[PDB]
Parts: sequence; C-alpha cells; structure tokens
Amino acid sequence: TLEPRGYSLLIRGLIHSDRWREALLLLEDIKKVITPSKKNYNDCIQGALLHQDVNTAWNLYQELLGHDIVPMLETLKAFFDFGKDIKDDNYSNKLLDILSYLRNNQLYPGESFAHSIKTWFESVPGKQWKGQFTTVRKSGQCSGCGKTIESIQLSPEEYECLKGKIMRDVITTPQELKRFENFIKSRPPFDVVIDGLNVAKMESQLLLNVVSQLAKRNLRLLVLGRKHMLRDEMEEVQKQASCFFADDIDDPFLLYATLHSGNHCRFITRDLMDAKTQRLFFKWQQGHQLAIVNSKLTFQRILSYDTVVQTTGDSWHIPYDEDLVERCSCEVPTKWLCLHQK
Ligand SMILES: [Zn+2]
Repeated sequence: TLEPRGYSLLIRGLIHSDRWREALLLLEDIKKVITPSKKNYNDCIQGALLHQDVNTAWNLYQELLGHDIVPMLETLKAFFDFGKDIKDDNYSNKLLDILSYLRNNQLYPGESFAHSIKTWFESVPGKQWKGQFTTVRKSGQCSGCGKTIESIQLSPEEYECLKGKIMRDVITTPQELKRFENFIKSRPPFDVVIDGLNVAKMESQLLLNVVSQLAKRNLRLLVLGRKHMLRDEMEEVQKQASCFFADDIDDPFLLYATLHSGNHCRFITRDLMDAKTQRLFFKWQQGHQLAIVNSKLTFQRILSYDTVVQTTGDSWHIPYDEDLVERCSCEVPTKWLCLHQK
C-alpha cells in the first residue's frame, strides 16, 4: 500500500509558498493510509518554520517521534537554523531536547549541522556561549577548554543497573539456558567472550587466528559456537580456549557471559543493537566491544572517555562527523564541537 501518487513531490513543491498549509493537508491524506516518510515530515516541518509557525513545526516533530520514526538530521538542523532568529525560552528548551535525543540515541550531527548548533548557542543573548571545533587528547581532555570528557567506564552501580536490567529481559530453550548458566557459574570471570560464529563471517582457521593471538596476550578466553562446527582445527580452538557449543538454532549467551564475568570483560561479535538504561547500554557497548579491523590481526582502539553528546550545563561537547571522512559502523567520531560559557 502506497502514498497517493506523487504526493511526496507535491508536498515538497508547496512548502516555500503561501499555499504551504496545503502540504499539511496532503500529509494528513498520507497519514490516513500509511505512516508518512521522514522526508514528508521534514518538508512540512520546514514549511512551518519558514512561515514562523513554530507550534505546527514542533507538533509535527513530536508526531514523527510518536511513530518511532528516526528524524532526518536535516530536520533537527532546521530547528537550530531557525532558532538563531528566535528568542524564546520555550524554543530553547526544545532545542536542548533535541540534543538529549542525540545523546540518548548515540547519534552525531554532520559538519554543517554542527556549525548550525554552534551558531545557535552563540546567538543566545546574554549567555556568552563560545564554540570551537576541537579534538580530545589521549588523556580525555578537550583540546579546546581542557575539561575532562565523560568517562567511558560505568560505575559499579551503573553496571549492576545495566546488568540487572539486561538479565530480566532475557528471561530459545530453557533446558539449554540452564546448562549454559551452570557452565558460566562454575568458571572464573572471562576477559574476552568471542562469538566464534559471527566472526567466522569475514570458517575455522580465522576463528583460530583470533583465538591463538588473543591467547598470547594472557587473556581468559571464552569461545561461543554451535554444534555444526564440530563436524579439524576446531579441536585446536577447543584446546586453546574455553568453549561452549550451543544448538544451531540467535543466542543470548554472549551478553550473559560477558556481563556475568564483570565490568572488565570485553567481547567480539557483530555490531550490536527507558532512556537511562539505553544510555548505559551504548556506553557499555562502546567501552567493551572489541572490533576486528582488517593479515596479522589488530583491534579498534577503545578510548578511556565516552564519545557521545554530553553537557555540564555550563558546557557542551558534541562529537560530529566530517564531510570528507566516511566513518564505519563501529568507530566513533574523532572531531568535537566544544561549547563553553565565558
Ligand atoms: Zn571543550
């Protein structure tokens, strides 16, 4: 089932004119048959902002979020662009809410969006915000203002908060889950938990390469596999590491094993996926996932600080993506917008 024919382009062609309200009527027609696209919402929001109807713009944005649509970054950028000319506490709080959206969903502005945010803070009368484009030192100190970036390390309470929350949503076969439970609880904490299956994707001898090289680093390795790997050098893997072979049916064993082992334990697998718990999960993932980067194997660096939109009230630090640099799934941005009040 599709939008009425040509409606997205009709909407896009109306929003700069005095007839822009007609686009919102077309959007209503779309809603009645399908969930509108993020581009549909982008267009109607920009139409509203172009004509200073901030309530309509924000209401459309909230509707979009209600459908669990991920807004285009261009839509978020539009709110800051129009905000430089808007002097109102209520509008400001909405913008700060968009920054919380980026923080909570582990998202980053593109370069021009970062410039729009900078421009908006610097436009707020009386507040004396100054923005600078920076990097972060190895130490975790912003190269602009010298403040220490939020630690990537979860506190014990945070960790047990996350762990407890994860343990209770988990609760495939229960008979097989009990077996794995008894396996883990009768063993010491591991240092790296390896999804042998999902790393055998880039069968046997590269699993061996990951294992045999990690074992030279004096690490306690757990390898998670399925039964079908037992049907040569798998036996070479079984001897170099502790192994659990599940049924060939996706397993929740990697999360359990890693979290049970403790806050020090890291893991290897495919890239992974309330607000506070979600924040902790992103932070934990960033600091604990070991990403393989491609013939002698090397891992992606894990920093001591959390690369995420963040604030201290009197400052913001906002990682952003550069136009000239394409970033992979598992790597964090290296460039930051540093905002501080004088
Ligand atoms: Zn700074």
